[PDB]
Amino acid sequence: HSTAETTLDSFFSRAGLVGEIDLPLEPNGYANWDIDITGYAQMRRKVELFTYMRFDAEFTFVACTPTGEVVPQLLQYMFVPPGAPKPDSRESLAWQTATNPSVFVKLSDPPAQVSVPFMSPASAYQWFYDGYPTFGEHKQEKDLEYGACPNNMMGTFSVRTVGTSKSKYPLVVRIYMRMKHVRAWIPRPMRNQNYLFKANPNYAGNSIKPTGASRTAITTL
Amino acid sequence: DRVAQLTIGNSTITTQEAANIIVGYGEWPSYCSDSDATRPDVSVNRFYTLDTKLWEKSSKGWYWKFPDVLTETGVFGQNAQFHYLYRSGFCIHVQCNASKFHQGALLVAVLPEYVIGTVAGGTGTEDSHPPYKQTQPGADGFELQHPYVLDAGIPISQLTVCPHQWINLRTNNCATIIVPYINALPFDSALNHCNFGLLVVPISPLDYDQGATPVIPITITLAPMCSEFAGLRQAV
Amino acid sequence: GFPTELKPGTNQFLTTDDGVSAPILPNFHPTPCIHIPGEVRNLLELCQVETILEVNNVPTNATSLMERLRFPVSAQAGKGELCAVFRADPGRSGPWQSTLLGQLCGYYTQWSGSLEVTFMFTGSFMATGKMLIAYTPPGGPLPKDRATAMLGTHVIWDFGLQSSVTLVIPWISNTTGLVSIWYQTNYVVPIGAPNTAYIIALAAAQKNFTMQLCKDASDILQT
Amino acid sequence: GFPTELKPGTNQFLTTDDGVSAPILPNFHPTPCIHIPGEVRNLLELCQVETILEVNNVPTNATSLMERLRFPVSAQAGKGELCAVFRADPGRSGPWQSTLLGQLCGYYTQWSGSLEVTFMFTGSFMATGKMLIAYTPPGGPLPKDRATAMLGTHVIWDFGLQSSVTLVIPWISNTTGLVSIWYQTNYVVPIGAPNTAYIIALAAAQKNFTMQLCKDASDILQT
Amino acid sequence: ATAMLGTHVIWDFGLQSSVTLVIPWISNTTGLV
Repeated sequence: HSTAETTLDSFFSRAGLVGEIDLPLEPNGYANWDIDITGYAQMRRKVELFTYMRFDAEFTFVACTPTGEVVPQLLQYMFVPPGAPKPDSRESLAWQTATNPSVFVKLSDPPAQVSVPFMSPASAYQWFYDGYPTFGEHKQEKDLEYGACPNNMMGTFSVRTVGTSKSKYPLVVRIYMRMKHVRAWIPRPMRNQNYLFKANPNYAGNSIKPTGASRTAITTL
Repeated sequence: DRVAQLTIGNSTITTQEAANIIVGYGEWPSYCSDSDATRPDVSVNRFYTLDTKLWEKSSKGWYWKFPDVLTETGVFGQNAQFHYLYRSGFCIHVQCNASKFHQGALLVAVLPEYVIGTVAGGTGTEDSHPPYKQTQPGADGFELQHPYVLDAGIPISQLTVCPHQWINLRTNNCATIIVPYINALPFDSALNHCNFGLLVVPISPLDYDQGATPVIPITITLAPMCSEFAGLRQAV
Repeated sequence: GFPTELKPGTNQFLTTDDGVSAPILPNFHPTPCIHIPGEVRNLLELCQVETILEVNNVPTNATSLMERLRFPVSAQAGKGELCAVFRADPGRSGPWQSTLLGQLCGYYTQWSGSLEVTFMFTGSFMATGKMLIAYTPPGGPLPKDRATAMLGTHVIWDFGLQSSVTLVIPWISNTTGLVSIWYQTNYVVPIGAPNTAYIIALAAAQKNFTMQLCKDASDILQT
Repeated sequence: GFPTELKPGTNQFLTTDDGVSAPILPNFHPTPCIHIPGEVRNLLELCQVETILEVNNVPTNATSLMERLRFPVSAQAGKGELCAVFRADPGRSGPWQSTLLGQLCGYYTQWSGSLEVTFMFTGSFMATGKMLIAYTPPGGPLPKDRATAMLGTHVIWDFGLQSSVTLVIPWISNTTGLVSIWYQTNYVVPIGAPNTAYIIALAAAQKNFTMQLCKDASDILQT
Repeated sequence: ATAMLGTHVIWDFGLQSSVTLVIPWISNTTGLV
């Protein structure tokens, strides 16, 4: 008898590849990674199994060249909390603001990892908010502020190379994320049809397909 | 099993308790006594009896969305526009009446946070979002288009994981569900955050031989429980 | 100056380690855990739930797609003929793939446990008749006729008396068992009753059901 | 030979960890902690302080800048017409930005709590009159007329008897609430009293006020 | 929908056949059923 494998903290607490940031030689010299628990293109399905969830999460950063080659560069990883401004450009005050935490690592150093607490004003995340956010906007043309609850925004990640003078080495930063202390709530039935958009559960009505495989008749094998 | 005489406030239903009686989430609706981080009893707790939607042989289903269903209808509907904060539970009681010579099971089930989605198409467009008249249908409700995916890529095959009650005219012709307050916040605007959406989906289609009234109604009767409001706005 | 020598495996990054790492904001107090109904702590709590078992398999094309949850049961052709049969393993693809169970097992590998299969009849109050449900263990194939099926573990099912019959699948672990449904009797239709009625099948796992190994399945996601 | 393995994340420099590091001067005893009056240990003790609420917003040019702290109250035109209104969210920009509350909130993000708004009258001792102060919750707009304003939560405020009236704002958390002041009555000015009088509004946070997330606002600094 | 709001009785046939409505008070439009 062993039922730990069927626990949530055993069902999510695995570091997945979430963010892939390109820092070439010859895009603009910085990057901003809006945190989205997707990217790891299956956790999406694994998450909408529930409606209300809550978790703390640890991020880990593996950085290298496209070669995999290791170079002595000194990076700056910066967490930009919700509401706080994102870096407008390479030398905006957003790197120095210090409210937004920063991580300074070399690549000769082992992968930098950091923990991030649960950051919603609400008691839990929602994967479904059937209705419109506080408060209701009128004036027509609009039909875009739906099923989107900005209370679930976890903030953003930004990287440098660093400035001021440009790097010499093309770099890629592999971003890994793992959940902890998970607590979900009211359970949803799992998706059956292909996704189309993020932050919206539309589907292809022209091409509806059965949930599972099918046979020719019931009486045959 | 014969007789039925139930009355509250002003409204009056006539049901019974001879088969399956009550399904709750496992938790009766209640109040709250914290720092938040009016309780009407002599008007709200009355059976709002909705409009009986018909059911043809070739129907696909219907679904209402709480609390939109009543927000523009009833004394309750009134003190929802004027107040801004909302919290309640519900005593949904779905009752269909038909002969013994009919057949066709129904699935009364409540799906909390029913975010819907329509088909992309029409003209060659790729992206679109559902109008207000499909997310907040009101008392009349809304005939869904694609049952199998609940207009949300959500298989009905697994819907029973959520609170549900079967209506099989062979055995039972009545349904009663009790729904508690379900939210990430202890209070929300009743107007722009419709919580759970009730839906009635037919699996075994209604059938009959020749000449037998092909249309049996579905009387949906519901009543709020442990309703709660706070601050209020001005009147017209 | 507490002396240490670095045991091999240093600097390594493991995607599964249950390590605790430095926090971005030590001075940050999250929104307190409020109580919300329907908290789930383990997936087994879902496997115990009556879910629909897609037995009928015909997507022709999508209008009739909803006929996947139902059986056909009529007077015709008549007695004794096989009504419907299906596999007895959730992991397999997949008339079971309708259930939450089948899908959840799709996120795992190894199974073990008993299964409940609940059938509900959806015909008139007047129509009667009896049908035979027989379970067949892994070894041995579909028994050719009811007479042979009766000998095995089986359930004689009536309509007129009861409408809900629960079949208990005793045990499964790693052909993988078979369940056959038989017209024991005719299909009686008084006078105005429809000659053909439909059946919904519900399935669920027993309380002793377990999974063991995490694994991820197949979904798609475009731009 | 104590076995250790470097859990990943070593050598990193994080701008927020509360780790303890080596001291420059180990043999040094700093100047001892003497007692100084008015010690502050938490910023909330500042948010509980009544500060001046800039409601009037007219910088014409810097000379009239002091007219931001005051209300206009005169005899004409008279009853029922709107005197003054303002928002009910410190974070928003920003008649509240005068308050200590308003600026501190510029150094944070999330708010929660009730607020006190105290009005002070500055007219003659003989002059009287009454005015209606009504709070309007987020949803719903500026009440059209006093008649509509009375129906909501409101305070009938007289002059002749008392000069300080306190308004209790029930709740704020993240339209955004409204506070409306109305000429319920005319303004009586005996004989030598000025036809026009002015009001000071004082604001502060209630004891249940809390912030949650640090953030920095806009300042500049030259050579 | 508007009629429901007033004092009303949902009456079924199949279960019960006799339902009594009580007119509260009358004394000297003049009430309606």
